[PDB]
Amino acid sequence: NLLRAIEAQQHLLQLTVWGIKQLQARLLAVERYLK
Amino acid sequence: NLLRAIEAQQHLLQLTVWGIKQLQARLLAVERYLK
Amino acid sequence: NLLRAIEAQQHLLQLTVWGIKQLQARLLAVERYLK
Amino acid sequence: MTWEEWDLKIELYTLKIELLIKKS
Amino acid sequence: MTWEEWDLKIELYTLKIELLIKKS
Amino acid sequence: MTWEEWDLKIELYTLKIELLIKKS
Repeated sequence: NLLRAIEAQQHLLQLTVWGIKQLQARLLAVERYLK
Repeated sequence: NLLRAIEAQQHLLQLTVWGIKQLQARLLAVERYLK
Repeated sequence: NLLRAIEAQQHLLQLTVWGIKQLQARLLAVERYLK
Repeated sequence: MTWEEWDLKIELYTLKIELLIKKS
Repeated sequence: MTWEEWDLKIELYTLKIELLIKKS
Repeated sequence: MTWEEWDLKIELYTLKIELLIKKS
């Protein structure tokens, strides 16, 4: 009920965690080239 | 009031999704500029 | 037990918000430097 | 997973949560 | 939507959840 | 305040939501 929405929000959450990790490693790569 | 909490967390998720898509487009633009 | 899941998801949400602000501040610094 | 799929899945799950919220 | 708005809204919604968490 | 803690923290809390999602 509400539990389904939480579990669905959990998967959305893990998708955002994936994106943040991708951005962090690529931004670190850009930052190091520039220095 | 569990549902109102869940509903407000869904707007938080939506705001993180927004921030992530903003960063990806701009970071991609940075990566293109330097190639 | 739905409440604790929500409490724990809120802790994850603040972690993703933290990571996004970190990336924004650093991507901005990069874009600013290259200009 | 590439970003095309990521975007896609974001849309699918959003619909579900909103759906669930309307019905919850 | 801008980063200023986004930020304001994070705070608004963060406060709400925390209030409501304490309450349910 | 490190990205190491961040990752660490994320895995900890994921574990815990999962435990509690299954238990309920």
